[PDB]
Amino acid sequence: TTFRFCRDCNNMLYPREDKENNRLLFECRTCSYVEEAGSPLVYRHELITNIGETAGVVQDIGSDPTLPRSDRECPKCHSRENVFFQSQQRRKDTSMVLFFVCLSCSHIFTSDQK
Amino acid sequence: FDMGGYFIINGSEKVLIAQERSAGNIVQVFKKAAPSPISHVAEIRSALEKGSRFISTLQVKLYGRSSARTIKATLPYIKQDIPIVIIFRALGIIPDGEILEHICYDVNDWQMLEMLKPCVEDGFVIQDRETALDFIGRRGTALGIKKEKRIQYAKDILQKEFLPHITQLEGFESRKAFFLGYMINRLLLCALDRKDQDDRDHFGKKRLDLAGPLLAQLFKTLFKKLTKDIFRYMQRTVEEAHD
Amino acid sequence: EESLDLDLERSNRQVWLVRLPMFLAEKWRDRNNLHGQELGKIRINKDGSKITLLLNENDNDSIPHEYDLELTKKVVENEYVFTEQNLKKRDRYIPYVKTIPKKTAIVGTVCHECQVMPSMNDPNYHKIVEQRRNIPKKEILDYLFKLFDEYDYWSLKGLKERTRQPEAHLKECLDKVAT
Amino acid sequence: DPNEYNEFPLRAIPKEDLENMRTHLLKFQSKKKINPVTDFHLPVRLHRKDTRNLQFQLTRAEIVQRQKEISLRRKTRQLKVLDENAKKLRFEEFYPWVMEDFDGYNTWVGSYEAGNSDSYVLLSVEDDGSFTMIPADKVYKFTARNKYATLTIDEAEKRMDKKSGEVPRWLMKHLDNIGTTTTRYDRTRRKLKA
Amino acid sequence: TLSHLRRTNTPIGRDGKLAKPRQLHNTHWGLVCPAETPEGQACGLVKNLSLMSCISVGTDPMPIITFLSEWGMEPLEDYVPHQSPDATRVFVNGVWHGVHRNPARLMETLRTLRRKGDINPEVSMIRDIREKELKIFTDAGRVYRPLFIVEDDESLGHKELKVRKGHIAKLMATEYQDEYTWSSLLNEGLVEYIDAEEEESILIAMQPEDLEPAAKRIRATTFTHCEIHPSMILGVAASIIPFPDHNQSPRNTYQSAMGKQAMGVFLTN
Amino acid sequence: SFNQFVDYTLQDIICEDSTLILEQLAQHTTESDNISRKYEISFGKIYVT
Ligand SMILES: [Zn+2]
Ligand SMILES: [Zn+2]
Repeated sequence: TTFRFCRDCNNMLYPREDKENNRLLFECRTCSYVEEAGSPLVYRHELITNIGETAGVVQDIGSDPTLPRSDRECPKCHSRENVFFQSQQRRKDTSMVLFFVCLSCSHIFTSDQK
Repeated sequence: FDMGGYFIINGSEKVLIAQERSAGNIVQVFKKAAPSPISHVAEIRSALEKGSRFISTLQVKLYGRSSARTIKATLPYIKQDIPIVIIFRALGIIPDGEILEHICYDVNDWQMLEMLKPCVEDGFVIQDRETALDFIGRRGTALGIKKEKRIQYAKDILQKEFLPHITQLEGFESRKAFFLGYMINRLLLCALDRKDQDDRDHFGKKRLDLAGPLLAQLFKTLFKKLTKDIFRYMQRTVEEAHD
Repeated sequence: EESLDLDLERSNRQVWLVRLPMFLAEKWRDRNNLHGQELGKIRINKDGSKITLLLNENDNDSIPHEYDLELTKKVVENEYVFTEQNLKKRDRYIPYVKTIPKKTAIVGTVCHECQVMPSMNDPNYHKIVEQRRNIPKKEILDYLFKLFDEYDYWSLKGLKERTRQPEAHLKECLDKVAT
Repeated sequence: DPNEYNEFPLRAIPKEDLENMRTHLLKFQSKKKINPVTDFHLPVRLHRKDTRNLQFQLTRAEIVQRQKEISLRRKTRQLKVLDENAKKLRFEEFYPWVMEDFDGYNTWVGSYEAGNSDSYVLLSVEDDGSFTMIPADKVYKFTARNKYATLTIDEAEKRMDKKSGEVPRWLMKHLDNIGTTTTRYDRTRRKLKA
Repeated sequence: TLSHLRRTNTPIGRDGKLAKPRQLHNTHWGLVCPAETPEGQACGLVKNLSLMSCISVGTDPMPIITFLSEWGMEPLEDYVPHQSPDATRVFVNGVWHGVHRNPARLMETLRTLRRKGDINPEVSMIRDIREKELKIFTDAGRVYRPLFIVEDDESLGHKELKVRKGHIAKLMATEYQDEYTWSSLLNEGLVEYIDAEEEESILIAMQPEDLEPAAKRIRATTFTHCEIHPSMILGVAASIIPFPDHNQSPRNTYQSAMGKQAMGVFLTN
Repeated sequence: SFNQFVDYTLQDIICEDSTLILEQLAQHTTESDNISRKYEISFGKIYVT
């Protein structure tokens, strides 16, 4: 789904079809470089998504003082310290699942058990 | 006990009150209502202490809700809502992936790239800066020694008037490109709902002015009235004398 | 006169690129200085990765003498520095657009970008931080006959200096012949 | 330090050399390494020209082939004040810098940078090992242009207008097969053949 | 009169909405009195500053940008997103000037150098580390209020505010002298101005001992600041309300409206 | 606010726009040449009482 660029000249590659050999050949519209396509997938709309609750993590989230602290442990390092905080996505239907990030194992883990 | 910062005009104690406004030169986004053809917008106010009031509004508008995924922008003195790949090429970023690197930051995410792919297809036709700058945006004044629109005139617009912060002199188009890319980034975050709608009613995004700025404004404007009267009677002294 | 093209022998030259703080950049852009005198010393490692500047005592210690080199860009491509001297002295082609091509010589390729930073442990260093924080009917009838012989539409204002006479006398004399 | 290094504390420019110099800095905007002494069909002329109809402007090889074949004021005004050095800079960069080969196969269009042209200084080694200090004046950035048979503003406006709900993906390929607005190298090759 | 000197007034229009700023917002804390509003068609239009509330008069930013240049950023001219995937953008009054690799050292350095007094303390700074951003504000128009600083670490142990009994004893001695000032406490860094914009990097304590050690009424461990006194969120006439917790809020509203219409004495001359 | 506006921003608002010149060389050809008659007016330091 990614947007490849011509290695000779960093420009947006477009799909165009072979006339007789029946293959998608990503030809550059700037220069004459051409490349066959790995998959017949071209375009993808994705009208439904549920993604974005997790990321935005820096390696020193716990360096900020404002995050609360708890005593549930990381289930890799067993250290009782932690940093917990809710979803990083905000829709009007995002969940009350929580995200728990530790400093010792430096790992993200949740509290869902379904 | 009369600690009081007032003024004494005509035998009357007289005080001025603070005025407020939104802070200028700071990013906001709005979510306009569904039935309009615009959905997500942005704004920058401006003031540079404060020659000819330096208003210079800006907006970037967004179309459809669907298949009308396009991003046009408006600038003075352009009456047409200009698509933005034209602006990137005109400011001097030709290769397409570098416009994409100006806009987004993590190449691994892709939702912005499908957001921008119809806009690149809008910008598929014009492949040169002065050809992009050749788009008219007439709005006055009359053409000088031109052909249709002077590229010198368009570059004079982009230097002198647009974005009256980071520079207005001659040579910082890459700072302009980065600033616009950050603006497009935050607009796309508001459109894709990873980040939320901003608030107008928060306090720190407002400012409070006082007697300093008020006397500054009125003193500047009456000083300009003064200076135009100084230029008056200098043409009138065709005859004597230097009074 | 001379060749209009560019020199190419000085192209093959590695160039190191330095940024500089402002007080330093003022003393190192002195044209009253810069005659060939040696003003600092350098110390690299065998593996590199730490280069310090040993500034000589020409500065008189208002600034430090201990400085470090911050090689931000160790490998540099396509960066070329040139020089310029003014010259010794469908198919419409314009060979003269009043372009003034010069005796220009490409004289170096940048290979290493670096920077001299004032080593904060120096006592003269951070002193600069408080500095930065602190800061005649018959004859004239023949004469006018010559004047219309000289030019047909002679000016009335130009008639004034050619006469330098009473103008009422001149006006009466002008009306008798022509305009 | 043990002398494992090329110690040469700086010599400097002759001051009498130092008048009439302008020593700028050049950069190309491409990931691949470019060396013009290896690439260009020399002779190479550096000129400061306008760029209006530069695609329609003739190449130097085409010029050489053509040469071989031929052989009341209202008494009141105001100059609102402006900095003389800024005006001189504006009139200097009224035309930008362009270098190209004699063939016109590769051409490069320059532009001006104002962000860091003051603080830079040059450590260029000499043949003996000397390090002359040349204080830089301005830095210029060059990009390639018309390497790929660029299009026309008019028919570009007709594609921009809503004549098609979507323009053809290989419309540029169809125009190139028609042969309209070909490359500068192709035009120079056709002119040399003719 | 001492009420009427500190007044503020916005324009809106004729009718307006209601979630729009006719009613109060949570951002208003420590700055404007939540009781002293006028009544009748303009309630929530005019509003009245806090007691220690102070306004920003601006300071020119070029020593700050040159300082920032000297302590190391990449100026944007050679930025590339691939080779700098995670560095922090730097803003000064909504202007891009830098992207810089190491944010924490730069932030603590700017905070220590404001405390030592080589920067005008009106300047404000925010580390929104969640978005890898940094802000610098130095214009005229901001509102700020004092705070008590806290160092987390302590040789005596847990966590403590820096000011001690000897400093306030010296303040008492200078007051009854009839050479410390508020500024002469500010210069060595014991209080610190914090604007209306910063507080989201800051945890606040209500009382000087609210959780600082580790029937009348009913009442974390990572504080950095405590208020001088919780009573001083009020305004001018709101001070005069005796026991202002011990009533209902619209009574405070009519009291602040009423107190402007009181006679008595106004001056002595 | 008052003390700040009295101390600064007034010399700034003068020196921002104090320049005004009308230099009349000849305003036509010759007049031989005439001289570049620099009618120059500008404001320097300001004063308060
Ligand atoms: Zn290509
Ligand atoms: Zn673990």
